[PDB]
Amino acid sequence: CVTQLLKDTCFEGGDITTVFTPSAKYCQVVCTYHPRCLLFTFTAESPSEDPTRWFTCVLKDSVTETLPRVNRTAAISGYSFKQCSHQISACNKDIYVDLDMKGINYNSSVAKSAQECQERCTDDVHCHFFTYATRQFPSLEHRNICLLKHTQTGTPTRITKLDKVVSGFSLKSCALSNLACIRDIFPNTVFADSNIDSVMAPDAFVCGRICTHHPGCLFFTFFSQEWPKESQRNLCLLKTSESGLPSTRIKKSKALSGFSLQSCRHSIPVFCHSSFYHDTDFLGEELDIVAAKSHEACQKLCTNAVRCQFFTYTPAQASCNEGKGKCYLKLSSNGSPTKILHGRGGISGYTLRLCKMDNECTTKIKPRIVGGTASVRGEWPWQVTLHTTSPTQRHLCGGSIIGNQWILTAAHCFYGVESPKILRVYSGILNQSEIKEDTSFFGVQEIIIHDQYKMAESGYDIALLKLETTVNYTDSQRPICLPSKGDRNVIYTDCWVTGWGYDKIQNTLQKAKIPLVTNEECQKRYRGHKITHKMICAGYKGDSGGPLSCKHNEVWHLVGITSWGEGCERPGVYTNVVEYVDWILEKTQ
Amino acid sequence: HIYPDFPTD
Ligand SMILES: *[C@@H]1O[C@H](CO[C@@H]2O[C@@H](C)[C@@H](O)[C@@H](O)[C@@H]2O)[C@@H](O[C@H]2O[C@H](CO)[C@@H](O)[C@H](O)[C@H]2NC(C)=O)[C@H](O)[C@H]1NC(C)=O
Ligand SMILES: *[C@@H]1O[C@H](CO)[C@@H](O)[C@H](O)[C@H]1NC(C)=O
Ligand SMILES: *[C@@H]1O[C@H](CO)[C@@H](O)[C@H](O)[C@H]1NC(C)=O
Ligand SMILES: *[C@H]1O[C@H](CO)[C@@H](O)[C@H](O)[C@H]1NC(C)=O
Repeated sequence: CVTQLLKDTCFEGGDITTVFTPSAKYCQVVCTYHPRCLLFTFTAESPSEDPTRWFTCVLKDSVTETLPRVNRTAAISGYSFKQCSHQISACNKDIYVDLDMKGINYNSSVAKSAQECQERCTDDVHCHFFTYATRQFPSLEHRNICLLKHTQTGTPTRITKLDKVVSGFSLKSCALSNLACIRDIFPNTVFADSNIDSVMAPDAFVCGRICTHHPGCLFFTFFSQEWPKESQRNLCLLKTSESGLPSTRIKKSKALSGFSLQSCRHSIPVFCHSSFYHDTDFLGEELDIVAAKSHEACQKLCTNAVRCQFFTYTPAQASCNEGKGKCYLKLSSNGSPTKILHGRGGISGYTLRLCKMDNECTTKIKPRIVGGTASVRGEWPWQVTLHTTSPTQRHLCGGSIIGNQWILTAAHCFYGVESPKILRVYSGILNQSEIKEDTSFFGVQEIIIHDQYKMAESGYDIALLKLETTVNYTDSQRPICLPSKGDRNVIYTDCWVTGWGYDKIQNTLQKAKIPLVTNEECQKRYRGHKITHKMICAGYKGDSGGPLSCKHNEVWHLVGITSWGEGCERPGVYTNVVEYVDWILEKTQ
Repeated sequence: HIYPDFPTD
């Protein structure tokens, strides 16, 4: 894919729409997440056009997937990242000086700094972007004022140059927000509020995921296929209120209602729908019809066609006919079926071109039941065994892959290690006896230890290892998600410790499901030392720096690093990862 | 409340 840009050219026509971005770099992001945009042309601030044309980001589509380039001054061209394979990010940390971004201004307040204004935009349930007037701002009553804004689209309706001010977006899409997510879904309930948009969705999960990435959706109501009125089945309704909560909860039957999860965006699948919808046909415009042996094959053909947004496979019906079906690659103006017909024999789903906009640690992992305690390859693919070469190479502790180049582990693990260079990170491991001198391993380039760290019992017990070579993900090696700051009040109830017991090591990996126990309950058992909010306990066979991983809503979260346990009775103590999200992110980008 | 913009001066 043509990843970088194209000063100073311009595509000819094919326009879907026109939006305003503070930059081509961002224009290219809007183009990526737009469901039809394949390419675009941005217009930078320049002598060549009136102010009213600056910052114009024009999204475009072409059937051949490209357009006629033409030379033009202060135009910038590019392609969407849909075609690309590596991760795709909405996050934009840019502050833009002397730029003022227009929208519905809903809050005026005073703020220390552009930074602390950003913190406020990010922490607010409505905020798309802000403008902050600096203390050098001519008008004495406007100095230090943090103005909070939103629009229909999430992008400003207008951009203007204005001395002595700075704008920027909500860092909700880097996992920076403190706003709590409401994961609770209310069955048989409709909401009433400003309906800001609407789509057809095969179920209330797709409905909720769409609500989440729709800039102006705070909550939603979904009308199931069993809804009385024919005209509104599978209608997914995208709502908002000024309160921001739904004013009212009306009872009913065969609707379902819930909230945007935009706050918990990483750590939840959003842009990725990998389910198949049986005896379901998704209406849209047809892009192709091809032969294929299965839906899985259909989905792949869709996924590999960049204009494709969803498909329907009609198989060899019943069990009779050649096992060759028809794959209808379809598309719409908004990435959804215009209509969802049940009972016509088709099998339907969506493109996976979408799926790399999601955090890698949100893929499913292929299960089994029931126990216990024998683990196997594939099972805990974030678990690493962290080796020391001296005195002689041996398991020093456990850790967890959280990044392409990152391990999260316990600080206390590196008591008297003078140098990164004595460390070996091995992934994919089960048996310890499987590691040999020929075994492949990652070198650690660096060790970051919470600076306020001292005694494990004192807390701050957290380390990042930056690996020397990145990890190529696989069924054996995959990151695990950090909890979301907006999940603070969540109640995990499927928790597991993994490791080799390090003290006297064990050969194969151990797995033990255990239960969190409240801080109070812990505080009561650990007489002497305090137990800060920055810890978390469990109990009722993992090693140091090892993961306390909890499964919630189909995704694994790294809830705790093991730090000081007297347990397997008495509870173990752990670093409370959620409390160090800011820190990890700062340290890692 | 809806607030007005910042001054152009
Ligand atoms: C403009 O915001 C003020 C700051 O409070 C934050 O603003 C948003 C991020 C929103 O999420 C809000 O819930 C945040 O707490 C807000 O006033 C609040 O804080 C100030 C002091 O900074 C104080 O004057 C006020 O009493 C505080 N309480 C509440 C909940 O607002 C202010 O009200 C808001 N303007 C409005 C609502 O008109
Ligand atoms: C782990 O331990 C021993 C190696 O001596 C072996 O008998 C056992 O089957 C091993 N498991 C796997 C999956 O290799
Ligand atoms: C990453 O994906 C698989 C891992 O098995 C491999 O085939 C491929 O070559 C790897 N690396 C790159 C840089 O594509
Ligand atoms: C734009 O177009 C031409 C190709 O026609 C390119 O080589 C050059 O950079 C630009 N044209 C001129 C006249 O400089």
